Formats: sequence, C-alpha cells, structure tokens
Amino acid sequence: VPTVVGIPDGTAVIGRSFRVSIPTDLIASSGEIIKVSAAGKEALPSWLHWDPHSHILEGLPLDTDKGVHYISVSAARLGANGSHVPQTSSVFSIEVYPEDHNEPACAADEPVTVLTVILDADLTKMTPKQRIDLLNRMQSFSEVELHNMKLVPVVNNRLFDMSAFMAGPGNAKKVVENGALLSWKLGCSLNQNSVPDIRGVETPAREGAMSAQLGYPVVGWHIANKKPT
Repeated sequence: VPTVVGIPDGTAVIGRSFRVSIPTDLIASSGEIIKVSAAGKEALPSWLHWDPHSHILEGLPLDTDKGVHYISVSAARLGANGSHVPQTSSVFSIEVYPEDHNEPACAADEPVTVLTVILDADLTKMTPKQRIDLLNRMQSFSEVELHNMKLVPVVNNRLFDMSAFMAGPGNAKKVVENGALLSWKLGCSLNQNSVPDIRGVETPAREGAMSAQLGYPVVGWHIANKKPT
C-alpha cells in the first residue's frame, strides 16, 4: 500500500541564502534512488543545488530567478537490468521574492546601516554552491551568520556608493568582472561614532587576507545608511 508524502512550499529572497531539508527517509524506503529536479526536467533550477548525503536543497537566487519554482522529489527502484523504475514523486514549490529590504528590524522611516564589500566576481558565472561558499567564507569577517548576509550583482557598473560615510580599499588594482556586492546590517541610523569596531573588515580587506579567504579579489568596502524598505 503506497505512501504519499507531501512537502510544504517554501520561500526564498533574491540575494539571500536558501536552505531546506528534504524528508528522503520518508520518500525512499528500501534503498531507492532519489532524484531532485525542477518538475518536468532532469536538472534543478540554476540557483539550486541538491546535496544527497545531507538531504539539503540549498541555493542563492538572482534577479532572474524571481517567481515560482516547482521541485520534484522522486524515488526510483534500480532494476536488475539497470533501469530506473519510478516509484513515487512528491512536488512542492518555492517562490523567490524580490527584496530583503536589507533586513535579516529598524523602525519605520529609520535608515538601515549597511556594510557592503565589493568583490571582483560575477555571480551569474558562479554555481549555487559557489555562491553559498562565498557567503560562508565571509562569516569570519562579518560576524554575521550566512543566512543574514546579502549577495547581489553590481548594477550599471557602479563600484562605489557616494553616500557612504566610511569606506576603504581592498586588494584589487583592476576589476575584471561585473562585480558583486556582499553586504550585511550593522544597525539602525548609525553614524561614524556608533558604528561597531570594523578593523576586522578594513584591515584584512586592504592587506589581502580577506580576498585570500573569500576566493575573490576585494575592490573595497563601505558603510552607508539606506532608506527603509
């Protein structure tokens, strides 16, 4: 008598890490083969990665991933002739939303103080796991958890923010790629005198230790107050 497993729908935010556990032990009895894909395709959406050993589906969506993604979790039996005999399939969806509003909140009308690191990188050339690994490797410096950092592409080729009230240089002398912005929240309506200690960002950025850990050149960093939502 076959068992039916429903998986709940999820949500993701452009430029924020996405991570969910998939209940494979419920779906695959009797040593069956699990496949996780976009529904009706063999591959996942470009922003997702499936880790079969931890049972984790994870990703980092870009602007072009906005919208609903249906995900099929299937179990197949391997036949004596090597064929995969499908047994069951469970489909859920993930809706990618456009904006995290710079919030992992601040009062309304209260600007959010954001620290941004500008990287010589092109996120559209990076796999989902590479995007997550880059966020992981920033944790030593930000002291913010992976899921509370934001990672998005540079737009209109702007490698600077003229509203920033603190900033400094990285190790890069040239910028070869389009650029990526890796940012996090410091607080609400801060100024130079209430910003926390940032020597653990600014010194490794300038000396090259941050780029050596992240795997990408650092163009610079800045701190600026961003309009709410």
